[PDB]
Amino acid sequence: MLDAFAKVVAQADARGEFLTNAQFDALSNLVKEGNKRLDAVNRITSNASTIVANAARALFAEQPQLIQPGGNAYTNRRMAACLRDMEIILRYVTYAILAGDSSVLDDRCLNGLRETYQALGTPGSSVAVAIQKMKDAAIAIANDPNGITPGDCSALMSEIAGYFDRAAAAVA
Amino acid sequence: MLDAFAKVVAQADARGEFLTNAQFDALSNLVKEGNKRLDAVNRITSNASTIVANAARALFAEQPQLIQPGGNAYTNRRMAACLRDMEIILRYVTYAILAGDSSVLDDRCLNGLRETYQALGTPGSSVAVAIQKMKDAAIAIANDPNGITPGDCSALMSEIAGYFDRAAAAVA
Amino acid sequence: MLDAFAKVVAQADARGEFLTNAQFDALSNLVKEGNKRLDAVNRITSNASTIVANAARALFAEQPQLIQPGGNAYTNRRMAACLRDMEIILRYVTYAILAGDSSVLDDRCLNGLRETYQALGTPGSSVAVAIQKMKDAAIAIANDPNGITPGDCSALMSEIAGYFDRAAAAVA
Amino acid sequence: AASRLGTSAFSDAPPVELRANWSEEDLETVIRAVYRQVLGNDYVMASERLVSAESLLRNGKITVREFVRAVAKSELYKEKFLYGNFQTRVIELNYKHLLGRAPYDESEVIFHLDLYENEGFDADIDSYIDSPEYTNSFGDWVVPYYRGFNTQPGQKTVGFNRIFRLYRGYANSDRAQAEGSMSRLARDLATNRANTVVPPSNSDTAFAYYTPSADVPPRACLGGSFGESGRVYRIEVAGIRQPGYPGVRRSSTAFLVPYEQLSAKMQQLQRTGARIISVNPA
Amino acid sequence: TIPLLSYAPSSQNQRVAGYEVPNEETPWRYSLEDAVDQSDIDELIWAAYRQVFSEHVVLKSTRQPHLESQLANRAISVRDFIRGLAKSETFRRLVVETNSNYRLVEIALKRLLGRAPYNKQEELAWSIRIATDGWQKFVDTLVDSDEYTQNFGDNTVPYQRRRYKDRPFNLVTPRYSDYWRDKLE
Amino acid sequence: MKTPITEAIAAADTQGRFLSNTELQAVDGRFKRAVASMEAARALTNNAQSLIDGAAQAVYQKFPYTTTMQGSQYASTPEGKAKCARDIGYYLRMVTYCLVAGGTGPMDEYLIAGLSEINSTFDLSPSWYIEALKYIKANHGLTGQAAVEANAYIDYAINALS
Amino acid sequence: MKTPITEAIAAADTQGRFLSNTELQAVDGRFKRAVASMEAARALTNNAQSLIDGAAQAVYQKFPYTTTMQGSQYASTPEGKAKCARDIGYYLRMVTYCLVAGGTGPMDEYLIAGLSEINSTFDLSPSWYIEALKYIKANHGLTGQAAVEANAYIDYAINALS
Amino acid sequence: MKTPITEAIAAADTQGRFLSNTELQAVDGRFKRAVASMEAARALTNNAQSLIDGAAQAVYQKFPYTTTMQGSQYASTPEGKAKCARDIGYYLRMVTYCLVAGGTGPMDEYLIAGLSEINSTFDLSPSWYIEALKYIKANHGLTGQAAVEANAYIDYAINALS
Ligand SMILES: CCC1=C(C)/C(=C/C2=NC(=C\c3[nH]c(/C=C4\NC(=O)[C@H](C)[C@H]4CC)c(C)c3CCC(=O)O)/C(CCC(=O)O)=C2C)NC1=O
Ligand SMILES: CCC1=C(C)/C(=C/C2=NC(=C\c3[nH]c(/C=C4\NC(=O)[C@H](C)[C@H]4CC)c(C)c3CCC(=O)O)/C(CCC(=O)O)=C2C)NC1=O
Ligand SMILES: CCC1=C(C)/C(=C/C2=NC(=C\c3[nH]c(/C=C4\NC(=O)[C@H](C)[C@H]4CC)c(C)c3CCC(=O)O)/C(CCC(=O)O)=C2C)NC1=O
Ligand SMILES: CCC1=C(C)/C(=C/C2=NC(=C\c3[nH]c(/C=C4\NC(=O)[C@H](C)[C@H]4CC)c(C)c3CCC(=O)O)/C(CCC(=O)O)=C2C)NC1=O
Ligand SMILES: CCC1=C(C)/C(=C/C2=NC(=C\c3[nH]c(/C=C4\NC(=O)[C@H](C)[C@H]4CC)c(C)c3CCC(=O)O)/C(CCC(=O)O)=C2C)NC1=O
Ligand SMILES: CCC1=C(C)/C(=C/C2=NC(=C\c3[nH]c(/C=C4\NC(=O)[C@H](C)[C@H]4CC)c(C)c3CCC(=O)O)/C(CCC(=O)O)=C2C)NC1=O
Ligand SMILES: CCC1=C(C)/C(=C/C2=NC(=C\c3[nH]c(/C=C4\NC(=O)[C@H](C)[C@H]4CC)c(C)c3CCC(=O)O)/C(CCC(=O)O)=C2C)NC1=O
Ligand SMILES: CCC1=C(C)/C(=C/C2=NC(=C\c3[nH]c(/C=C4\NC(=O)[C@H](C)[C@H]4CC)c(C)c3CCC(=O)O)/C(CCC(=O)O)=C2C)NC1=O
Ligand SMILES: CCC1=C(C)/C(=C/C2=NC(=C\c3[nH]c(/C=C4\NC(=O)[C@H](C)[C@H]4CC)c(C)c3CCC(=O)O)/C(CCC(=O)O)=C2C)NC1=O
Ligand SMILES: CCC1=C(C)/C(=C/C2=NC(=C\c3[nH]c(/C=C4\NC(=O)[C@H](C)[C@H]4CC)c(C)c3CCC(=O)O)/C(CCC(=O)O)=C2C)NC1=O
Ligand SMILES: CCC1=C(C)/C(=C/C2=NC(=C\c3[nH]c(/C=C4\NC(=O)[C@H](C)[C@H]4CC)c(C)c3CCC(=O)O)/C(CCC(=O)O)=C2C)NC1=O
Ligand SMILES: CCC1=C(C)/C(=C/C2=NC(=C\c3[nH]c(/C=C4\NC(=O)[C@H](C)[C@H]4CC)c(C)c3CCC(=O)O)/C(CCC(=O)O)=C2C)NC1=O
Ligand SMILES: CCC1=C(C)/C(=C/C2=NC(=C\c3[nH]c(/C=C4\NC(=O)[C@H](C)[C@H]4CC)c(C)c3CCC(=O)O)/C(CCC(=O)O)=C2C)NC1=O
Repeated sequence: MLDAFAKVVAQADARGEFLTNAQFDALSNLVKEGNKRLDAVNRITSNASTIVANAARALFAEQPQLIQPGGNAYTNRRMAACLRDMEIILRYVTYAILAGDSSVLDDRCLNGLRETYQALGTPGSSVAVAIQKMKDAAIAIANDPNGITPGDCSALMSEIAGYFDRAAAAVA
Repeated sequence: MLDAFAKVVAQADARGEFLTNAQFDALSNLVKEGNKRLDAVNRITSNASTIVANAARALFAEQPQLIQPGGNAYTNRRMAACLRDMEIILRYVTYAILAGDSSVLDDRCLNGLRETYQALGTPGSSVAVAIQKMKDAAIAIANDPNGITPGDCSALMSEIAGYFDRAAAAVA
Repeated sequence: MLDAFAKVVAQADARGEFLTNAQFDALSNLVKEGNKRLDAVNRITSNASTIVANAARALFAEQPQLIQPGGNAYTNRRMAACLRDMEIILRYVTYAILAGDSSVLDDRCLNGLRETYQALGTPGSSVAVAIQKMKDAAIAIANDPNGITPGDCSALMSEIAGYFDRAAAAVA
Repeated sequence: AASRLGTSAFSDAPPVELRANWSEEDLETVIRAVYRQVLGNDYVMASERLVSAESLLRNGKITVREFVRAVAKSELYKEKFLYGNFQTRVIELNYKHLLGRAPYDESEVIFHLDLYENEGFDADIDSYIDSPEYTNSFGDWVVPYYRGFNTQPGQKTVGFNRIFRLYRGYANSDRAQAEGSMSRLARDLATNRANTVVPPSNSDTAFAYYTPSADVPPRACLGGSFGESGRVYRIEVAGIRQPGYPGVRRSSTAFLVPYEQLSAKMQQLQRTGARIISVNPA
Repeated sequence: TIPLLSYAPSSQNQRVAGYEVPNEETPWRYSLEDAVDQSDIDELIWAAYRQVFSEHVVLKSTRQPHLESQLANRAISVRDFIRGLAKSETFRRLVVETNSNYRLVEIALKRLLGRAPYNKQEELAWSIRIATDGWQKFVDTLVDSDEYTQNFGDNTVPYQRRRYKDRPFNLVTPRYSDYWRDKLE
Repeated sequence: MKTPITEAIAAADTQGRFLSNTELQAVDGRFKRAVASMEAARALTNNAQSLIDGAAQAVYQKFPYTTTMQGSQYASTPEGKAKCARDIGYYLRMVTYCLVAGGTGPMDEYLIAGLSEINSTFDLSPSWYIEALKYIKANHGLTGQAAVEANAYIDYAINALS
Repeated sequence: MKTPITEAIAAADTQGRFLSNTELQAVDGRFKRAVASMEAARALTNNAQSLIDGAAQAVYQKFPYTTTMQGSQYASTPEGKAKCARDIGYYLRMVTYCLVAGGTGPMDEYLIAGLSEINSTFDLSPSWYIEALKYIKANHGLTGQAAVEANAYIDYAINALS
Repeated sequence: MKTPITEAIAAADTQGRFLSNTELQAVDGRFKRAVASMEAARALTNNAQSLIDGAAQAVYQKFPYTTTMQGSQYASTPEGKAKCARDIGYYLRMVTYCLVAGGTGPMDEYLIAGLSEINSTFDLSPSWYIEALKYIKANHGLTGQAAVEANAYIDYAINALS
């Protein structure tokens, strides 16, 4: 698991030398916008359950063949597993947001997920659609302008979108 | 393809230094006893067919299971293959004797031999017995003191024995 | 593609009779004059590029129609091709010198060469002039004796001139 | 080299032994970790968890060793792996889940299989649980972890290769894998054959490279090959799909190519879309 | 050194497209891709020998023992086996030494690549390939042409592309033309 | 043909290059050995008449059945004896040609090529030629390095027949 | 490497044939020339430092602009002068390697292997090294057969650079 | 040659399909950009003589040391001056063809192809022409799109020579 600071340190360790002024400025930019990062992760974590539940209802309304008899989201055991996996993707994306780097997202959660779903038979494209539903929901929840001291946050919202996108593309 | 001269050059190139006086002296010794080397190669190649044939007869007399039905040198196609491989080993050993080093022998007929024979089912121990039979026959014909000018040839005889042994050790 | 020894042996094989004493002495004479042949090929090959280039410089000016627009040597590509073919002829002639016969010159070259150029649209007469200019260049460079023990190598020069003439007559 | 190989972070050991063996929170973690390792990261539903074992687990009547054995012999474990797979494959899974390694040689299968044939499965699990390896690497108070990655114990080199066949990623579970329902390390184990390491998928295209040596070139060149200057590099590929004349055939395969031609061959392979698994000198 | 002088292609059966099911005159396709048993591999090896060298000249001394062992252990592709036949010394003695470059282009194209020369201009076009690059490099590019990779993939023995109502190349082309017969009586 | 000179030339032609010093060294060695080679060839050809007849009688002695039991493959008839003389003469003539050429080229092109194919069709046992060539190798009447060259070519033929 | 010995071995290997008398003759010629070759190599390495220093000064005199004109290709700095010495040392070391190998193999494998490509990408001029090799060819201080072979290899390098 | 129209035709022919809208769009782009290129070609042909004269003097001034050394590869003699004028004119004459063809086809067909062997054998340094063509490149008298497209072709040729 690498976070942003750790990522810069690891590159600098590969090249030896000593931390350049540019790298220092980059990390200073990260810390001066840190309060924003923490607020976003707090908002997403606080509504995790409703995000997953709403996205799940939408997925099963849009693609009914999944929950029809004989489909992969049938029999109430596989339904539990599907809800579990949606929540797990959300959890590791939340980890990534707090870290500031997508290394955690690709090192544990997306590490092997593709072949897992390929072997199970679960349609990867549908999982990607579900992740995108969660993407819109979570980004809206975090970008809600009421409830906190106002200020520019669009960069962080785009970063959140980037994490969700990485997961959705890797599953599909 | 590296002969003795090429081997010396390659080591010196790795170091990046001109050949030392010692290396020059070694190669001068090689060339001053070169007639012995090429005479041995000539004698081995002149009796190649008889060498392989006699050694084959001896191998099948010592280990009758090979030529009994079911054994790996049965059905006359595998017998042809066995004779072919014996003469192939003799040919690459002859190359090695002319070159002065075992590089060709270890690169082009010994590299993957063990794995291929293991997969085929060919008994490697029996192949080693066969190549040692060839070793004694070829050593004797090359070392025959009658028919050519007298001299000392013991170093060259030890070298040819070493190469036959190398093949025997790799195949088994 | 034959050599001197092979040429006499081939005629003897057509006749079906053991090599006659006369043929033996002829080949002995050929071996007697081996060193000069080797010297000549060594000297010509060391200066090959310069020989052909120097002759080419003069050729293009003495035959301006070729380098004027609309001529066969015009454009960079066809000029490159003319240089290439001059060097090709020189290479096969050097082959012939070492062989001692013009067999190689007539086998893989000079067998339909005129027809190839005639179909291509190259003027054959100009090619003949080029070959003759090359012939003068080659006879000169081989026949500038200095730096070695002298001899009457005029025979070698005459046979080299014969090879060049054979090519020139075959292309025109 | 961590992320590509798959070992994201397996860099500590979770014991439960404490004055507060429950520790009020740590025991929850230990129970989860045992479920992840013993059941092969299977998603156990809440209703079918082994509540009876956890009762004794917090009480201290049973140690972590006893908890691991209880899960291993409970029908929860049997339904996933034991009943449904070839017996040798089950031996492989036991080695992966209980001792955190892969079979190092055929004698392992011989011994465990004979136990199963005569004594019964319960005795087989018993042998894994109380083998010197389990008693040492783990300690009746330490959840089993994949120690096969680390080489400290003393093991055949092939072990490293072989463990990467069983572990196909952090997300993966052995109930759900590319080659599942059939032996994954059986043909190789009899021949003591090494295996190329197949990296698990990570945000890029994956093509699980099966390596049956039934129809592949040998690991070595076994000749002079083309005879050009330089040795012969063996190039593997999996996803060949573009040039299907009868259907391409043997989509996953290797080619022994002389050095000078490698570049050309490479581009050809890339054109078909197969991602080269390995390029090993032969 | 020079981009090979462009040749004008002529209409031919091989160039044409045709939606035909295989005839009884179909060339027959010897594919080592299936990795057939050793006995069938013998047939495949024999067909390649029959193509690169003619049926007439494939004797014991011509047979390369190494090649026989090559195509038996799922080694270098049938294409590389063909190239090995082509660059072997016996082939150079039998074909290369007995013909001029212009005829060599035709012979090699008919046998190795399996299509007749497009026109006389193409015979000229690849003659220089033989000269500058060397015969070994000429056959290298001949079997490394994009056309070849489409025609016979890798593990398919070369065959006459489609001799539809056409004389087979082997039975219309001798080992060497009458031009070299001047050295014979 | 596989003549040392032509082999060097072909090696240079494969790489499309003017004759390098390596090839020139090789042909120089050929010329240096040619004195002994040509003297050996002269010796063998001027003694050829005795050699051919002696080899014929040698094979008749080693294989008496070849002189008695009837068949076209055998020399039971005077016509067959003529055939035997003709073929052993072919072998001797080829060896002299190879001696003068400096390589195995001549015998490979005029004899060894397809030798196995025809010696089975006409049912000429190779062992007969083997014994004849052994007689010639024992009675060639050469000495020294001349002898070594000639015997090398003879044994090349012997191994090819086998 | 294209050593004469290995060349003969490869020629026999592509045909799967035992070493014939022709190959043995070629290798014998190699060994005959090797006495002079080794003498020449010993001479060149005994004077190695003197030869490289002299060649360095020769190119400094022939091309004075290279010692003043600014540019990475020029030796207007001590490191650049070191690079000049290093490269002429490479050429001399390759010559000694080729002398002991008895062929141009080493020269082709460790040099003359895209020498045009490299000098063009860096834009360094071949003429520099050509003149340096000329000085070495004149100052080698050899006589006899050794002299002719060493100068032949140096000239091989010279014409290969062009 | 490598004309945009011709390249689209070749790409469609190797697939064996009728011209799809992709190829038609490409040729449309060629026609749309053939207004400025043809204007530039007209401009450079109408002032061709003056610009070649200027370029000739430019190369004479940049390389007076070649302008004074006597030889076949130099313009020191009046005959060589005439040759230099004609070859500078050749470069301009090809650039106009390149402008009209809208591609690099003429460049490769009338030059570039085998530039290395020519610049090695005659050793006519490309730098001579390069300096002349840079004079042309600034003094061409085009503007805007015509200028930038012409400059693109010119610098393609310059970087191709090196
Ligand atoms: C428990 C550890 C901990 C956390 C989590 C934390 C968060 C935190 N982030 C802050 C700043 C901020 N909060 C925002 C919030 C936003 N403005 C917007 O227009 C968006 C709608 C939204 C992005 C989600 C911004 C832009 C700042 C930066 C300005 C500042 O630092 O006061 C502030 C001060 C003012 C505020 O409450 O917003 C706190 C306390 N502080 C902590 O000690
Ligand atoms: C056709 C190629 C070719 C051959 C074959 C050849 C042979 C050859 N071997 C020689 C020497 C020799 N050969 C031997 C050989 C031996 N001593 C022993 O004890 C062993 C029984 C035997 C090893 C097989 C010795 C000791 C010499 C003399 C010393 C030497 O030069 O190596 C000599 C020099 C002295 C002489 O005339 O005998 C020649 C010419 N020369 C050639 O150009
Ligand atoms: C077997 C030995 C051998 C020969 C002889 C040979 C010649 C040869 N030269 C050719 C071209 C050519 N040859 C020349 C040569 C000349 N240009 C001139 O101005 C002069 C009149 C003449 C030199 C004196 C030229 C200009 C071309 C190119 C023709 C063109 O593309 O229009 C071609 C046309 C096909 C091609 O370019 O590949 C052949 C076959 N190739 C060979 O392999
Ligand atoms: C249409 C495309 C085309 C080009 C580009 C071309 C180049 C070209 N330039 C040449 C020569 C030449 N180029 C020069 C040029 C110069 N001398 C100098 O001092 C100057 C610095 C320089 C002017 C920049 C000279 C003097 C020759 C004649 C050399 C000779 O014939 O030996 C030649 C040799 C034959 C001849 O003189 O024409 C060719 C083929 N040929 C072509 O068909
Ligand atoms: C590696 C290939 C190779 C070369 C290059 C070679 C050259 C060579 N040339 C020689 C001599 C000689 N070369 C000549 C030749 C000539 N007479 C003339 O008028 C002409 C100018 C010239 C013909 C080009 C003569 C007369 C001798 C001295 C006597 C002799 O050796 O026959 C000699 C013997 C004495 C010496 O070393 O000088 C050698 C070794 N030998 C070789 O094995
Ligand atoms: C053989 C089967 C079996 C039994 C019988 C068993 C008993 C058992 N009950 C326990 C807990 C407990 N059991 C109770 C039970 C009660 N609290 C009350 O107020 C009531 C009077 C009474 C129920 C009628 C409580 C409160 C605990 C929790 C103790 C704690 O964590 O603080 C514990 C402590 C560890 C744990 O919770 O896992 C054990 C071992 N465990 C077993 O595996
Ligand atoms: C699904 C349950 C299951 C099966 C079926 C199984 C098969 C199996 N049989 C084995 C041995 C064996 N099996 C046989 C079988 C036979 N030999 C013969 O001659 C007969 C034709 C045939 C019996 C009729 C032999 C000879 C061995 C020993 C092989 C050896 O040690 O090399 C082995 C090797 C390891 C060992 O011996 O422990 C396995 C894995 N393993 C399993 O877990
Ligand atoms: C912590 C990172 C991590 C992930 C992501 C992971 C995935 C994962 N999901 C699984 C199952 C599953 N995954 C799904 C998923 C879905 N089915 C659908 O219809 C939807 C489209 C989709 C949800 C969006 C289902 C239905 C199963 C159960 C299949 C089964 O056990 O039979 C399984 C194995 C079977 C089991 O549950 O025992 C794994 C290993 N494992 C991990 O360790
Ligand atoms: C003669 C023996 C032979 C076999 C067996 C064979 C199989 C084979 N089927 C293929 C394709 C394929 N095969 C399928 C088959 C299926 N798709 C599905 O959705 C189903 C689950 C399943 C059928 C029920 C598909 C979809 C492809 C295309 C894969 C792709 O383009 O990605 C490919 C990939 C290359 C190609 O399409 O040519 C091979 C090699 N080829 C052969 O030559
Ligand atoms: C690099 C040069 C080279 C070597 C060395 C080589 C070995 C070799 N020997 C083989 C076959 C064989 N080798 C044997 C050998 C033997 N059987 C016995 O009883 C004996 C003890 C022994 C002879 C000494 C047999 C019986 C086969 C046939 C196996 C088969 O194809 O069924 C095979 C299998 C394919 C083939 O026949 O080509 C290889 C690859 N192949 C090569 O290309
Ligand atoms: C399948 C149909 C087919 C036929 C008919 C055919 C004929 C044919 N016979 C040939 C050779 C030959 N054909 C003969 C035939 C004879 N010599 C004689 O003395 C007799 C009068 C006659 C036998 C009755 C000979 C001697 C050669 C070899 C010529 C040579 O290489 O010099 C060749 C030369 C090319 C080669 O060797 O492959 C061909 C093409 N080829 C074919 O593919
Ligand atoms: C120049 C290359 C060349 C060779 C080698 C050659 C050999 C040759 N020997 C033959 C036959 C023969 N050769 C012999 C010779 C012998 N009879 C004996 O008793 C002895 C053991 C033996 C002498 C050593 C006989 C008897 C036949 C006739 C076979 C028959 O009619 O069945 C035949 C069949 C035609 C015929 O009957 O003449 C050929 C072609 N022809 C050639 O062109
Ligand atoms: C063993 C095979 C081999 C060769 C041939 C070789 C040559 C060689 N010389 C180089 C550079 C160089 N060489 C010089 C040398 C010189 N300075 C001068 O004034 C002289 C005119 C000249 C000596 C003749 C300089 C200055 C550079 C650096 C040029 C640059 O950095 O651009 C470079 C570029 C990489 C580097 O900086 O070293 C190579 C590759 N290196 C090799 O490994």
